[PDB]
Amino acid sequence: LAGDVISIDKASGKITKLGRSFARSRFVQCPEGELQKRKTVVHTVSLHEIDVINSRTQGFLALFTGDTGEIRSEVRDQINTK
Amino acid sequence: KETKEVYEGEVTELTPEDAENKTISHVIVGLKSAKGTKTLRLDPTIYESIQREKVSIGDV
Amino acid sequence: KAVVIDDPPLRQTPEPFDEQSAYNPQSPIAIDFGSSKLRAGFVNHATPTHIFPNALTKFRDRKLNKNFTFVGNDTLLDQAVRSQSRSPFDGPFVTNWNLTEEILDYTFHHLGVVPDNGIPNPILLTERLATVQSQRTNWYQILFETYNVPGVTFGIDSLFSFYNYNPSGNKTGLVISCGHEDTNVIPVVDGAGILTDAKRINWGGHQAVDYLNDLMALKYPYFPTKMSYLQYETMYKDYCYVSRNYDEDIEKILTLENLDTNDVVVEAPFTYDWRNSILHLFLRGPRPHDSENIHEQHQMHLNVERIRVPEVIFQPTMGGQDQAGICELSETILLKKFGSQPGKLSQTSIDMVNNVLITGGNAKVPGLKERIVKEFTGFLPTGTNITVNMSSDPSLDAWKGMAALARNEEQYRKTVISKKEYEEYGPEYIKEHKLGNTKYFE
Amino acid sequence: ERLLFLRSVGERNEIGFPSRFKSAHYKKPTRRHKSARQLISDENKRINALLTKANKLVPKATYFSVEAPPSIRPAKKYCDVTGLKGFYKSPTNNIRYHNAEIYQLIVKPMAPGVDQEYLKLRGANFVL
Repeated sequence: LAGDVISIDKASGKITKLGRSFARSRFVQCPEGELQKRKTVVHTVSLHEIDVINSRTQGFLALFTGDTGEIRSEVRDQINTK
Repeated sequence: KETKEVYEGEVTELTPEDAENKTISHVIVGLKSAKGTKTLRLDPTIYESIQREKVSIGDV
Repeated sequence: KAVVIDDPPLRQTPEPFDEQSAYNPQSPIAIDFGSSKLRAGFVNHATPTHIFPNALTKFRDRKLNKNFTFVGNDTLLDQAVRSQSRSPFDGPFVTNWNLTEEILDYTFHHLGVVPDNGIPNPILLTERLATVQSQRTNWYQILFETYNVPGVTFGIDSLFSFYNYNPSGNKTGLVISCGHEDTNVIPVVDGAGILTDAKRINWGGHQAVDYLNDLMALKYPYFPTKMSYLQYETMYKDYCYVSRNYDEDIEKILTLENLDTNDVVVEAPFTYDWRNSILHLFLRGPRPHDSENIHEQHQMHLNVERIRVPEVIFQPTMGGQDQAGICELSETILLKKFGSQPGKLSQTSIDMVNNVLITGGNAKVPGLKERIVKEFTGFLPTGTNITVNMSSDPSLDAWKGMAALARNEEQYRKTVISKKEYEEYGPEYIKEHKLGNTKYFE
Repeated sequence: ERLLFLRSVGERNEIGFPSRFKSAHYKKPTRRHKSARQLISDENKRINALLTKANKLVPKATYFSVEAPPSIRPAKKYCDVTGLKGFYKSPTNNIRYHNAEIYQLIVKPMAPGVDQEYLKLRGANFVL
């Protein structure tokens, strides 16, 4: 609606509602200028997550449900070389 | 020992020729990069994979 | 790196006029009614004898009858008569015909031709593409019953340029002209300019200097002095070039390491960090602004966007004209016409690709050739050999087209119209020879 | 002394009212300056008249038919005051600007009647 503060990802087409702005009629202050800004996000991923991901029989849901089921050695050596 | 041959570039044209015998016989797809352009002749299965990826005109 | 100033002045010509009394009463006259430059000369000479800016002044002098110093570089002899000089040639075509008669009378004085009846020689005329019929009837009048010429033919000057660098007259090629006022692309098959297939762009070079004037006026609304339009052409001819690719350059064109070599500053005649501020870099370049200095108030910091004024030929949308650029015209001509399809070039299209000629007064800008060959190899299939040709003077080659058709006599008889055919058919008649205009209908 | 030089090149130049390079049976009929836009207008009227008396005959090559058509790919948007990539356009005066410094220093303090002057260069001087 009018008065919302949202974040638009252009590449993935993902919109996230940060919250309603300061209109009296959740409240978050209006963001600063210079839209289409460059943002750098540093990601730290453990090697176990890459081992579960690269094993095609295990999705990333095995990282949360905890059912990995004896990940084989060849996917691990592929990850180590990569 | 295997060879890897690949095609990169922009979809300028995508003309699926039906030639029924509801089923497309082949699709003629033209690709284009900075160094030039090249036209390809493709089977039904690559056409079904193209429709899987939602490829339109102008997609790399 | 110290700042250097650049002066914008053009001096005057102290020796405007010269002619020779001897002439040949059988040799025809080669003429080029150029918008930027009128070119004149004989047949036997390889280069045009007289080059003139196609402009006149009616200089008014008290006590001496107020009609003096009409046509030529004598207009460039004084700055005042240069400022009042009126080129009669309008957008399409000229407006003031007796003014043109003054130009033709002046050059007929300057070939030294002693008058025999009206004119004892054939006249070799240049003419813009797809001419309005009233314009050609006025041409027929001003030639035949005003000057009594035995024979006049007129055609597109770039087509004569195409013939000049391929004199067999049956080659297949593509010609792209960039003239003073309009620019156009003409496909040629078997030496015949197929004029149903050509396209014309309403930009030229006149509108390029107009665009440069408008951008330089809007960039500095509070400039103290006013800068002349001749100085605008001096600035355009001096500091302008075409990018290899416009799309990645403009992000880098205000980067700080670029402005050291990109930016050159012009001096007009007279008698909150800056690295963060992109307006400071746009307006005043890579040296800090001195707001007190009378040099800096008269300093013209251009070359921040020197690429933008030549680049509007390839994209007329920044010019306001809703016409596709030269690249799209080349796409349609070379991949959709003369039996060629995308992915399969016909043989005529491959021969047109093999011979590409560019010409005109607006081709003197550097960087056009590499941009043209890269844009051409962008869409052509791989292995298609592209050969593009440039002149030493792309503007002067239409006169050599005149000399080439004057040499080739068996082709010259086909183009030449006569007085008898003009009186028999009326002014609504044009010979459909291949190196010239065609009929409006089939 | 400078004026007498211009007169000197003048008497090197002049031709009298009966000109030597003349057909000897011509003079000047009525001649007025007719507008080039008016020339395009009545050329259009003449082809419209010829086509309307012809159909009741496609033109092979006219001034209108040799005019280039509009492009088929989308045109790239540029900043109206700086010439760079115009990511944003102002909703008030419809001026494409580059970034925040440009907007707050030029576009917001822009005087009325010059935004149409900026849009004239792009050929969208809507105001008529």
